[PDB]
Amino acid sequence: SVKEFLAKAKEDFLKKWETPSQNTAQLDQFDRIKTLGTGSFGRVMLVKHKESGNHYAMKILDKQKVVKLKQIEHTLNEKRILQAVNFPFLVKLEFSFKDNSNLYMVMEYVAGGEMFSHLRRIGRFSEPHARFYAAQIVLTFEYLHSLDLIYRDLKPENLLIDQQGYIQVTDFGFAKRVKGRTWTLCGTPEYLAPEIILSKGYNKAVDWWALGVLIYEMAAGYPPFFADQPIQIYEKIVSGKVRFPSHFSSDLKDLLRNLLQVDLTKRFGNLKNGVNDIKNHKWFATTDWIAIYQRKVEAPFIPKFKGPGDTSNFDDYEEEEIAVSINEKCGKEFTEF
Amino acid sequence: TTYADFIASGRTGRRNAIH
Ligand SMILES: Nc1ncnc2c1ncn2[C@@H]1O[C@H](COP(=O)(O)OP(=O)(O)NP(=O)(O)O)[C@@H](O)[C@H]1O
Ligand SMILES: [Mg+2]
Ligand SMILES: [Mg+2]
Repeated sequence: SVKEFLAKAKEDFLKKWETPSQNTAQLDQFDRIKTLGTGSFGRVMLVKHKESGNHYAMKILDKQKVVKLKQIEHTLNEKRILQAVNFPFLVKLEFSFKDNSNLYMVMEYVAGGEMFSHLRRIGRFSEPHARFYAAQIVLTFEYLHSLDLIYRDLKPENLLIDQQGYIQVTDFGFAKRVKGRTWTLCGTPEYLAPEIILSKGYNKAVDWWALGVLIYEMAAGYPPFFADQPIQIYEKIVSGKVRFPSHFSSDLKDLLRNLLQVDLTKRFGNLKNGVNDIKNHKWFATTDWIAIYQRKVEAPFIPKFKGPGDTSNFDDYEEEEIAVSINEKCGKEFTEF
Repeated sequence: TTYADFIASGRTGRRNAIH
């Protein structure tokens, strides 16, 4: 049963939520190999755990940069939630710790690369290809939302492809446990729901909107709202006009009209029927939800894998010296990390 | 084409989150 599974999942989550894991490794236990991705203020590096020989992906956050960008509470949210969740399509946090300068989150290394890079290279995914990935996000949001979690940064750049061709969601940077509504302007411009842009107070329905944008971008090769600058993107989003490529199927367009829906009383995922309005939509008719969950469905493609610590599926980045300090920075702000 | 327009735009690379 779904109710039985979710009831057990919530019990599991709450135990870890209430007593988070803390300080479970240290920096000199890893060799830092190569940068896998860099943002405005996070760096993720391929590392090798010396004692086990395992490769991991280590997210490094400069505490001082976190403070300057007013991301303290978000970063605490990020680690507290990621350490507490457990789902087949969520990246696993193995260790976390901090030093004088930085915060560290050590995840399983997902070697297949970002969905983003494959999507840009191939141009677009076929509808069945897009559906395979979309099904996994649907189940993932069902899991997250049941725990009163909002994810808040769905995009191809935060979705990794594993050795079996399945999705691993990374970047819990804006994840938040909230029962009521919330107000923070965060996400990625192309993926923001109108209510975020318009400072209205919003809820988990923004994740469903974001799913609409994701499906569109996967199937079209480009987002439904694009421009050179964020402000121009926001105008298009608030406008609530979406044009679909002529190759889009009738079922796909209908589903997207219901996800990319400005009216919250009408947006799929947010109605009385909740997630089942999406699961039961004609576009997903060929989807076997249990088989997706159990990872028994054949993947559209398997990424190339040359070796245990191969980074071929990732762009190269300029390397930077790790921040180091003789004195502890921002001790009080990150005491719980 | 919309695709050509996108490909010529300034946001075809990895997009950073905003806060
Ligand atoms: N577990 C992982 N395995 C392999 N690569 C990863 C992993 N986690 C993250 N990455 C890569 O590192 C990048 C940055 O990680 P992410 O957690 O998205 O950082 P961020 O600073 O919060 N980025 P954003 O908020 O989207 O601007 C991702 O886009 C992936 O390319
Ligand atoms: Mg990210
Ligand atoms: Mg992030």
